[PDB]
Amino acid sequence: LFCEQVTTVTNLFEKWNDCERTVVMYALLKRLRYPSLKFLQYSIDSNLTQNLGTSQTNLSSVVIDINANNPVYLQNLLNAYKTARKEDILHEVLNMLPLLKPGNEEAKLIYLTLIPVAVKDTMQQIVPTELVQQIFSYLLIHPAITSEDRRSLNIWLRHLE
Amino acid sequence: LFCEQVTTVTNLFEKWNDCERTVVMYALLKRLRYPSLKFLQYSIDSNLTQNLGTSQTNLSSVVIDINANNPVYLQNLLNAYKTARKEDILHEVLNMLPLLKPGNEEAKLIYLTLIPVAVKDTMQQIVPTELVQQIFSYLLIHPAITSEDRRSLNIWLRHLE
Amino acid sequence: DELQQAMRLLNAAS
Amino acid sequence: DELQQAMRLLNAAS
Repeated sequence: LFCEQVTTVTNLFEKWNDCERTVVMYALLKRLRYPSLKFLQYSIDSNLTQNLGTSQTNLSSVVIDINANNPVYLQNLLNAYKTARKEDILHEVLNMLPLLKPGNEEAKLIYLTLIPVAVKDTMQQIVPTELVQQIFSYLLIHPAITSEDRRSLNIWLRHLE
Repeated sequence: LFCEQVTTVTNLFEKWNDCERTVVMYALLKRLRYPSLKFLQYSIDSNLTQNLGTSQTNLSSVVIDINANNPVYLQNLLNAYKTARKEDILHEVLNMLPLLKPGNEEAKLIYLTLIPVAVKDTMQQIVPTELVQQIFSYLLIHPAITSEDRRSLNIWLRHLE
Repeated sequence: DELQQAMRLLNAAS
Repeated sequence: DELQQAMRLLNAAS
């Protein structure tokens, strides 16, 4: 019965995109006890070292991390969104947002300056609404995003619901 | 729909024990990309901070974390197992093993010194079979256990498969 | 509360 | 795989 329940769950998971996988994994962590969270912390520290030890995924992983936390990269991207490439830049933001480090205020500020522009763009149908809904989903549960940040973003969420 | 496939996974999860949930969570972490792992690393940190800031768990978490990595405490539990309270001691070992920190060789050795005795006792039916299988489950995927340790342990796994 | 909010946005896109 | 080995033991233990 167990190996089967696990095969069901595993299949439903692989039918999910990264944002759905990350949000669900976040919710399941809230159903774990301390010893389990510590095991998973040490486990990720192996899987993360694993990625950064194999060409297949090392460079891409190191780069998206620095880019997602580098105000110079992020500001240059915001200046290019306003103009065009909105859908591709929004995809880059969605790919980078999960790596925003708690305490990185400079980087967080640029992310929160772009979200308003993007919600307005989704209302004028300039950009797909699905992308912005996934960005706000991360923002709602993000360890780097404060309760204040959320209240200031509430005006733009209503439109997305 | 998503809220329906998520609800299915959450239901099967709450039908799992702590070992079962932690092992599946380790499997699911393997179906994730770097950004997601990093997001979860920050999320586990928030959950761990919250768990340690409430009386419903703070003392219970600090003590189990220290005990699990304390060679003196573990040596005394081993000394106490050989004689009696084997079942109770194995439950304690099963609850502490997830907290064993990678690099703590002093504690790992004591752990790897009890499993053989626990395996021999299951083959005489002195102790339950499921408990030792649960402990072995962790040892096979534990970020603290080396491939070299797993080789030395295979001689005991067969008796459990 | 924000978790359920997110689950809805993700299901809306569903 | 060691993870597969672990699910088998966990299977038996249920």
